Amino acid sequence: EEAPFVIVESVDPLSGTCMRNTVPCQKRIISENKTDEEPGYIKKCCKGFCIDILKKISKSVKFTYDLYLVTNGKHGKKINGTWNGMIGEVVMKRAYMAVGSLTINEERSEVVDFSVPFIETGISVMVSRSNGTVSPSAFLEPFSADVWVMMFVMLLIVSAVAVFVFEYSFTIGKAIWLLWGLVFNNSVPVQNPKGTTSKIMVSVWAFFAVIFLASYTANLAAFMIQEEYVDQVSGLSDKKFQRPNDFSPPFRFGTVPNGSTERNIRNNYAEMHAYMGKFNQRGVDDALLSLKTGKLDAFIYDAAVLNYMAGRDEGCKLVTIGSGKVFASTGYGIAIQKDSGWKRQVDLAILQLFGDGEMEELEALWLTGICHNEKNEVMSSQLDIDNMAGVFYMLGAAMALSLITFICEHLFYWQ
Amino acid sequence: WVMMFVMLLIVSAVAVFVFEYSFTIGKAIWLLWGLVFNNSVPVQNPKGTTSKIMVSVWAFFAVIFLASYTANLAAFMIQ
Amino acid sequence: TLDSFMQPFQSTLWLLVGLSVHVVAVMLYLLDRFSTLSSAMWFSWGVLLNSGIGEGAPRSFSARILGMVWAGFAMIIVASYTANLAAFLVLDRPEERITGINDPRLRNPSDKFIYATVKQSSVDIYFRRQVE
Amino acid sequence: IVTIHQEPFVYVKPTMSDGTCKEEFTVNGDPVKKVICTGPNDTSPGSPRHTVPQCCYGFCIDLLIKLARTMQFTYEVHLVADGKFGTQERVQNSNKKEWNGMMGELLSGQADMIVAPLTINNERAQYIEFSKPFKYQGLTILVKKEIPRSTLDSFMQPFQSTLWLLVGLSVHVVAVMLYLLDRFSTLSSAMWFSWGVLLNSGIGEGAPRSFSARILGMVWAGFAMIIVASYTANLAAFLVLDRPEERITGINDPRLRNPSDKFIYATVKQSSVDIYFRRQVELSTMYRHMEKHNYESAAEAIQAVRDNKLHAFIWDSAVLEFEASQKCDLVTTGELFFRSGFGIGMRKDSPWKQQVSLSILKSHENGFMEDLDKTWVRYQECDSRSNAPATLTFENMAGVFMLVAGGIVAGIFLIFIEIAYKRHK
Amino acid sequence: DSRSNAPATLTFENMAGVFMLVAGGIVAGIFLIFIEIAYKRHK
Ligand SMILES: *[C@@H]1O[C@H](CO)[C@@H](O[C@@H]2O[C@H](CO)[C@@H](O)[C@H](O)[C@H]2NC(C)=O)[C@H](O)[C@H]1NC(C)=O
Ligand SMILES: *[C@@H]1O[C@H](CO)[C@@H](O)[C@H](O)[C@H]1NC(C)=O
Ligand SMILES: C[C@]12C[C@@H]3C[C@](C)(C1)C[C@@](N)(C3)C2
Repeated sequence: EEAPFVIVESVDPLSGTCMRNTVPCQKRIISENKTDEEPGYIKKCCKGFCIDILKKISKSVKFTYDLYLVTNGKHGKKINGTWNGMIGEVVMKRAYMAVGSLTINEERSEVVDFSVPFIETGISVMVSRSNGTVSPSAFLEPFSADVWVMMFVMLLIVSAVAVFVFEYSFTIGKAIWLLWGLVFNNSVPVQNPKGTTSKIMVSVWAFFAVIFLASYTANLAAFMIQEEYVDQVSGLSDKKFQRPNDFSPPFRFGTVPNGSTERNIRNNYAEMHAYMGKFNQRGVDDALLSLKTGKLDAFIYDAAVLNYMAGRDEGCKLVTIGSGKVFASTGYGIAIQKDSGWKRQVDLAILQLFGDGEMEELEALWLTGICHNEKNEVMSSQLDIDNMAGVFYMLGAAMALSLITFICEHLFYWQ
Repeated sequence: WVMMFVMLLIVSAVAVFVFEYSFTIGKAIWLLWGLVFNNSVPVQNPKGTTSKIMVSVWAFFAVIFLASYTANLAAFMIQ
Repeated sequence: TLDSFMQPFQSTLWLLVGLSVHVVAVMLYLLDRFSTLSSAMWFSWGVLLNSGIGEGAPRSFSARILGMVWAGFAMIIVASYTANLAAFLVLDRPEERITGINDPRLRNPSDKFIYATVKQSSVDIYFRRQVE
Repeated sequence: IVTIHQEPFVYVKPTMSDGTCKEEFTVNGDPVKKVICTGPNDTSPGSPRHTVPQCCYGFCIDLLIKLARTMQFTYEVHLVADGKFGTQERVQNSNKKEWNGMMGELLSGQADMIVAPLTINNERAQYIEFSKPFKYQGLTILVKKEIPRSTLDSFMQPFQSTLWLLVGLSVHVVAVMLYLLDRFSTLSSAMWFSWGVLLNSGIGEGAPRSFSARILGMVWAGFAMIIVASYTANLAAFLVLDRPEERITGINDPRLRNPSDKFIYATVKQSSVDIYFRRQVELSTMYRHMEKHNYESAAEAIQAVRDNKLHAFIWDSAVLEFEASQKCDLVTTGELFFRSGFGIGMRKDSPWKQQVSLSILKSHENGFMEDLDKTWVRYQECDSRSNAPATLTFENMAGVFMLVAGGIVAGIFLIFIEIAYKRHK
Repeated sequence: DSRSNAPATLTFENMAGVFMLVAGGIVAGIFLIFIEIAYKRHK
């Protein structure tokens, strides 16, 4: 039993059995080790995705079946060179066939024989969604250096020609100071000349300055309305994973053990496993619950169930990195005892569903969610210091330039 | 807007009380009105020292208010 | 509509800009001393709030450049403030909207979601008769 | 080996006189493995169809090299004669049915391994037993997108010519009204008192003493502020709204669901997409329109789409996406359907089946396939979304820059007029 | 009302937040004037 593929639920107490569109799945219960009673069994009935696909294949091939849940063990890890769980049971000829979530790799394929995959998945990660937007230097986004230097040179030229007009106590510093103060919302208080043509020129400059400012605010606001949300971690080769201890208090991320994900990550990267050695978690539900309370920063598991779980949780506060980039993409399958004639038959029968298109409707019915991955990007708010540090950096640079220029001028006038 | 008008009235009365301890009620209302719309119109300064503190908060109010009006307006037009 | 002065900004920004105003006033006083003491703060505050108050611009050159950049800062601050206010003002989450009969909310009901109709009506006949 | 080049899995280029082609260094300069192919020259039938030697390279050849080195066998590749994937077709009105294309090449003695973009379906799984796929994919649709509106002029965009005139008349009208009020109970000063407050700039010290005139000015200041705010809001609202596009949703689009005389689309001849469309009974209504307009190969179809002759193209998702991000005049849209990966084809009796099927998973698990994907697929190019928030270019600056100079020359002319006026008095 | 986007005009929730500040400034004005005259007369 596994949540998005095979679901088990109690039978109807009044009728004595459960609803239709389902098949019974007998369940074995454990007993006291002192004296085991006669093997007890409890009638349960299982419904889901793989169960329905099995029901379709069985009618297509016209054979009967009787399925039962596994007593002990997950999908299976090797101990003492011997298997447990479903993959262990299929070897001992008691089951002869398996169905459900079972990732395909080389170790399991070296024991039993598989069928062509009918779903795509792999290794993926998810992180909580940070509130705000990545806008480091948004004030530089509007305009470009070309217009910034062009307006400098234009104001220099107009100030020079204004001084030339004044030739035929308007000084040179006051002339440029007036225009520079006036271009920025007429904030600075200055003194004005007594020349009519100079008045016309400064009125034209004021027209230009006003047109400027409104465009700049609208361009910046528009731009903000269109902001892109980018995940913090680029991928599995990011420095935030390989070098975990040097950035900040170390991240809180872990994997569920006794799984194919741990086996895949062990051989590729051992030090990561050494770090995981203390941050394991009980199960999918516990990890999903703990993600929201800040106890964990990242989570690694099979992408097939995470993609479903993202769109089913209340709200859309949980996302996945990038475009759902799967790592080491493999597919689920149907385990079959080695060297059996039914393998080719069932493999050819399952491919028949590709052409008919029934599986597409089936999976749209059984797997469609609510949330979207199309960059919702709700809003940035509160304008944290990190969002606008560059302006204060420029202010500090201007202060340093002012002090060094004052020292240089004092030295020049000292001699 | 009636709250705006009564605010101008009460601030003008407070300014007169300040001046008790060529500023007149004719130019005080002119200044209070002008600072609302970006202080475009030239005006006569208040010589009193505390009058500057009295009007600085009014200018702060005016700029906050003004910005909000533009901003809100953009949204309204966009929808 | 939240708090007018707290919706787009945190307090830390207010304290930081106030400290910047004070330190730039001190710097203006230092430049004036090296080459009015009570007028630097008035100049800074008038530039910050676009007030009609004003006594006199500094006479030094580097003081003029510093005043220019200080005047430049406030325009960026106020423009960002408006822009942030708007975005906030126009984007509202569309959550909790059932599309209809094909919504996966209804096709796979959960315990936290409850819905029902009036017994012995056309709805009961329509639902019971269909076999899917 | 028998293999074709679609877009990215095999590249075909002529060799030099020496009998090979000079190596092309990678981005880091690493060598690019190649191999001497023996394939037909040209494409169109009726040419001097005599074989020539040439060199090949791509995302698939290096995988073949790795497979050969791991399993220790030699090879000698050669391309296909007809350049078609191949499917069943009854010929000569006889009882027996025989394939053509790669199907015939592998099924009768000609080849041993098909290492190419081969799709897995029921028909080809009957006569060939495949291997585990190395790259999943699907089917998408290719369309063309239209350039949106420009940034326009500084003044023309948010205001049409009809205004400006009325505000220019009204400012002088109110100036005249103020002058008349002053005269009844300084005429030049009123013009500045009006123009400066409109322009948000301080000029002069115009302080009228009339009660009514002061009221009128106090009223007009708000009008000026409203005009400025309305202009800003107009430009901001226009600068963010985008023109909606068609962006055909997919196989459920009504345009694809029934034939139209202003919407033509096609697919390459005799391939798996044709089998998928023909096999199903309900999809005949558009297959019937498709069968009269099919083309020869994808190397010709994508060239025709740019030249405005096809409104759609149904083909592989991977190949289309690779050529969707390389040339940004074309955009891919829709959702994947008929999801089935590729594979390596074998006859039904060979240990190479098992050995290759194990080795391909071995190489797939340890990230080598991701390295190949980064090397040959994900270099990417111009892909500037669809809304594309546009930084305003010279378009805005040119007009204002020209005005500044026009104002300067008008100012010097008015200066000459000023000396004239001074002489006149 | 109708529609979905619902662009709503602002109300007194915005007004009172700044009316409190302006009223506080006005009421503190007299105290600051008293402090100012005391400091001017004492020195
Ligand atoms: C992973 O598998 C190991 C297999 O040894 C589990 O360890 C045993 O779990 C059972 C379950 O109750 C305990 O009774 C044993 O005492 C455990 N053995 C040891 C040596 O600790 C482990 O619990 C499994 N973990 C998960 C998350 O399934
Ligand atoms: C493996 O088997 C040996 C005996 O054959 C036993 O002592 C050991 O505990 C086993 N290991 C595990 C992990 O059960
Ligand atoms: C250009 C503008 C746009 C909006 C914010 C500013 C600060 C700048 C004040 C204004 N009146 C409204 C004019």
